[PDB]
Amino acid sequence: DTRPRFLEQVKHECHFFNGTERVRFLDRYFYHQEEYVRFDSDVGEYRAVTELGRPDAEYWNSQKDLLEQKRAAVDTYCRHNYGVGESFTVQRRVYPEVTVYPAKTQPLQHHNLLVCSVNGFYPGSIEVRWFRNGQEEKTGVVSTGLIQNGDWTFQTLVMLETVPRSGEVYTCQVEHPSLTSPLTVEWRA
Amino acid sequence: EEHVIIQAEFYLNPDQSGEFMFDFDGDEIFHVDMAKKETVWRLEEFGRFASFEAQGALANIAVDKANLEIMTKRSNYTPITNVPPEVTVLTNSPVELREPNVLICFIDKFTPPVVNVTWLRNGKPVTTGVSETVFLPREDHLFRKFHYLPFLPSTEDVYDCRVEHWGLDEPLLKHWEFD
Amino acid sequence: QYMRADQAAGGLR
Ligand SMILES: *[C@@H]1O[C@H](CO)[C@@H](O[C@@H]2O[C@H](CO)[C@@H](O)[C@H](O)[C@H]2NC(C)=O)[C@H](O)[C@H]1NC(C)=O
Ligand SMILES: *[C@@H]1O[C@H](CO)[C@@H](O)[C@H](O)[C@H]1NC(C)=O
Ligand SMILES: *[C@@H]1O[C@H](CO)[C@@H](O)[C@H](O)[C@H]1NC(C)=O
Repeated sequence: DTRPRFLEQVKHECHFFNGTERVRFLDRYFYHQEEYVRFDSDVGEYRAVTELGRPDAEYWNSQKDLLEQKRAAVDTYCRHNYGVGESFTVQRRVYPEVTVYPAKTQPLQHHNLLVCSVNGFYPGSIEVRWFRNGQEEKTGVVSTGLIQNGDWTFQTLVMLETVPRSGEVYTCQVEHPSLTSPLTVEWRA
Repeated sequence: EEHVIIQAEFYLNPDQSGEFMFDFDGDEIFHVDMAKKETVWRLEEFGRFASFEAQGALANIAVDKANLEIMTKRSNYTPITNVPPEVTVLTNSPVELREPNVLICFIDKFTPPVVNVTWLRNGKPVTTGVSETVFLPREDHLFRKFHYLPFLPSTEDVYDCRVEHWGLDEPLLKHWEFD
Repeated sequence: QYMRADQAAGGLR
């Protein structure tokens, strides 16, 4: 289809600091990709982001009932929804499954790449480390980054560029809020 | 901060498409199906603890529909610029022969939120067992999308995620095959 | 245990 498209977006945002101690509420309006007016609980009124949203800022700021609704959103909307979903969102904990397998950087005879597959964890914050016989190797570590599977689980590959020796023991260490002690998986040649 | 909940909505002309969803730290809590007027929880366990009245969402899309007409006039009918997507194909877990797995097609950084996605195995459209997500919001206000295909790893099967978008001249094919 | 939606503000005109 060649016909031009026209897109409108609205985003009601709730930003939480230390639980529900400090809460920030944003009411943002977008034409295509461009925000043109927003309400911010730090201000208490609508403010035009671009000249396109100035009529809506003055029009909405003249409606005190509307403004009183937006000023109460941190209590009736943000803290409320946080309380409804905190059991399966804020407190969701899934520990990862850790798999180690060798690979090749280039078509070589021997393997020169140790992959540490860390799959299915939540939340996303995680720290993965490589050790060669109990000594951490910070050189030659390449990662795929934090991959979002889109189903409330994350995954990441952390690869070590190394030439394995006989009797060498590598171990991949994983730290995650779902764990109380570091998860380790070892690999030897 | 430490947690962000976003109620994201959009309306699109002339497609007359509307969406309403909740985002938590980048994951979808639920969305409302406009046709059935139902709350759809991303994980079915979510519906056992929380509920949502789906008509409040349609009332918002009705206002977003009216605001879009106002903003289109205000911008002198300035249309949107197509931003083509980045496409990545990957598996849910490390691949083992004849051990079940899931193919994930990640479509990212694109607008408008219209896309045609096709899973191909050996160059043929596959429909069995596929699933997808609604259009998910980005902080740069583009969109992201997920498509899934459970499969059994075999050395004789190759796959492709074919993505069409008005910002693309040719359909984007992202390949996957077993080592 | 219902999640509250926030109202969209109707623009001018
Ligand atoms: C998704 O596929 C549909 C169906 O092929 C596309 O819709 C058609 O586009 C042509 C012009 O290219 C029009 O003449 C038709 O009227 C459209 N509708 C139908 C039902 O055929 C649609 O453009 C594709 N979308 C993307 C993003 O590629
Ligand atoms: C975190 O919340 C507790 C609640 O009692 C509060 O005492 C504490 O000061 C908060 N943290 C900070 C840094 O304010
Ligand atoms: C639309 O056109 C009018 C009339 O020329 C002009 O005053 C206004 O600034 C234009 N706005 C945009 C967004 O182009």
